[PDB]
Amino acid sequence: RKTFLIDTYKHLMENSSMIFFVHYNNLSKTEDHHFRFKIKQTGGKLTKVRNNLFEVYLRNSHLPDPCGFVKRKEQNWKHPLLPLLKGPTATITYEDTNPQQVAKLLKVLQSAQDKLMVIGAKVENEVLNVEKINTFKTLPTKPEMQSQLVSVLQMLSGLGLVRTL
Amino acid sequence: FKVRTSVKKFCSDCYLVRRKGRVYIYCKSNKKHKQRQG
Amino acid sequence: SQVGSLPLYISPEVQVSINALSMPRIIRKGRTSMNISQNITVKGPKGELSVEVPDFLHLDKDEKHGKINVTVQNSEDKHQRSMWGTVRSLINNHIIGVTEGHLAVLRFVGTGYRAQLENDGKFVNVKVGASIKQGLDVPEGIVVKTPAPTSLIIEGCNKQQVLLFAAKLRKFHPPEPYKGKGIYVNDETIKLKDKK
Amino acid sequence: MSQAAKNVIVKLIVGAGQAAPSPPVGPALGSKGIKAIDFCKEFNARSANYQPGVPVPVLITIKPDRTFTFEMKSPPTGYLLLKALKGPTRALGELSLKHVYEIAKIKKSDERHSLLEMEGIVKSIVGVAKSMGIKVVP
RNA sequence: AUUAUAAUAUAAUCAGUUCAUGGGUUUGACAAUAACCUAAUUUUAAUGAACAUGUAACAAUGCACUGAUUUAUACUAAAUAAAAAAAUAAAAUAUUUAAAAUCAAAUAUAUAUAUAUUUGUUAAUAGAUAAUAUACGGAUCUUAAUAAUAAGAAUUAUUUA
Repeated sequence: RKTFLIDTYKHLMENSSMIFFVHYNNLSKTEDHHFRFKIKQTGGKLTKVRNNLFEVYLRNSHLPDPCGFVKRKEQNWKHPLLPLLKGPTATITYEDTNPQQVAKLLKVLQSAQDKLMVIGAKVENEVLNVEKINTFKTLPTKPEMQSQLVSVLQMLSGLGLVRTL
Repeated sequence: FKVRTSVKKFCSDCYLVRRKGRVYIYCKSNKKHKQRQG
Repeated sequence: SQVGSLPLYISPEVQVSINALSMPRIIRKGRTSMNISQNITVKGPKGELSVEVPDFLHLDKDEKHGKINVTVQNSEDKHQRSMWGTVRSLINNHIIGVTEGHLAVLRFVGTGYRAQLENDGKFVNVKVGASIKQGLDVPEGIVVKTPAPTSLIIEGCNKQQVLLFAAKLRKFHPPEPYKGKGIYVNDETIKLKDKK
Repeated sequence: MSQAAKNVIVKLIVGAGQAAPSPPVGPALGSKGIKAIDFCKEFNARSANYQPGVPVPVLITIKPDRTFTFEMKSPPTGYLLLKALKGPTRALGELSLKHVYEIAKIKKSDERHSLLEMEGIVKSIVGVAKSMGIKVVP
């Protein structure tokens, strides 16, 4: 299918930081609302993610958005982990990786962590390993900045030039 | 400089250069790896 | 090719023009040739400076988004393709210089190793372990300043010229391995040997 | 500007435990830049029992300061099989898969190896048999 | 051939592992020796349940490539990418340097295309080196729009008049 819905999948793997991604099946509706609230804090909505076209979306990187014409079968397999999810996945329109943003999301996630199924770390801006995700959790990105898009970004104007005489 | 007919790059930090009609092998790490083709 | 294809961003204060030379010169290789006709200029706040360039190259100035592109008449021609990546990079460097300015910090390392502005900026005297006095005149465009005696700064609009000058300055005493000792241009490093 | 930096963790050749200053390991924490005395109060609360000061890999993790999170692991991986038994791997003493699984339960009983599945611990147990003079019976 | 339209750029270099042995010293690299295996969070005890297909364990994606170091640590570190009007063609790792084979072109026979014969597969530099004096026989020869009636090998390879 792909089309616009795979564009929402692209929204999950955009810029900025902090992502969600959890199995749609067995997802507490109260927790789901709280997850939506967590994305609403930065502005956004939960987006359902299904496989078959999700693997196609992951297959093509920085390429023209695929649509119904594009077929999962017509695309080559090779990478066997192309479908990261094992079924229906409900993920808020979150961004990349940020411990500060995920902290609140984790609190909601931890409450019903048994019910939902988290998505394993998938290489995004940097290589992400599901097996080594423990190390990635212990060593995440620097969350010193919280403004992200607003301010900082490119208007941070950091004139480091010479700092040692 | 080791001036010689054979001029192979030893380590990964070695790099081959073509100047003055001569193959030079300079190196960023080990200074012993400097060579010149004749 | 991959470099030359990258489009150059311009801020309204800076203007990248192009026009034919007064007396075009031709570089003659063994088989191939290269006729220098056009003359690109990069005028801006800090200064203005130019690049003499071949005929096959030409700009593509767009009004929208401040982008300009550079292309050659034949990318499959090897020499042209090689030139293309150079010229684009050169004009980017010029843009950077005119808007921001190029910089070259030299830190002196050693007992009594230091620089001094002798002729009111026009001659960088350098004292680096020599009975005879050492130094050289600053070129036109280059402005030198010394925050400390042991830490000199060279500044200019041309990235080529400033960094050449810095290299020349260093050449009086490059860093020794045994003691990290000499003249270090920008982020320069040296693997120190064991004393023994 | 602040980001996950680096500090230190004391263990060198895997150390022991039982809570004490430890010669010159405590001073080695001094080389790291932290003491090792009052930690033994909490460390004793984390180091004792029937085992005679078991050398559970001293996980002496250090924060960017004296304040530090000090821990350990399951009874010395190899020692588990060594204690149970007092070519295939290192042959010698052979540990039945049942006893291997029992040792896996002990390893998984410890919170550190609780995350490690008993099946995966059984595979790790074969590894200790491969290293120390032990054998794992299929 | 294989892997290709998915690399320099990019962090992290980890789960047996600290590989095992010996070993003052050795966790990468001390020499010897060995060389593949687990780990898939959101959550745990000293005298018993393969280990389950969970939509997937598996994945060498490293016996830290390799130094480093007293040995480790530090430390680079196989995992590997961003970036594709797609292949038709501009990736790597090699082997290769061939018309035998295969293929194309052609001859010859029966000839609505049957066999047989023949032809078709690398370049430059370095290596370079003595004694009256440079010595392709000498001059000298590699071409450039603008621009002459007008030059454009005078070298090598295969050929024409």
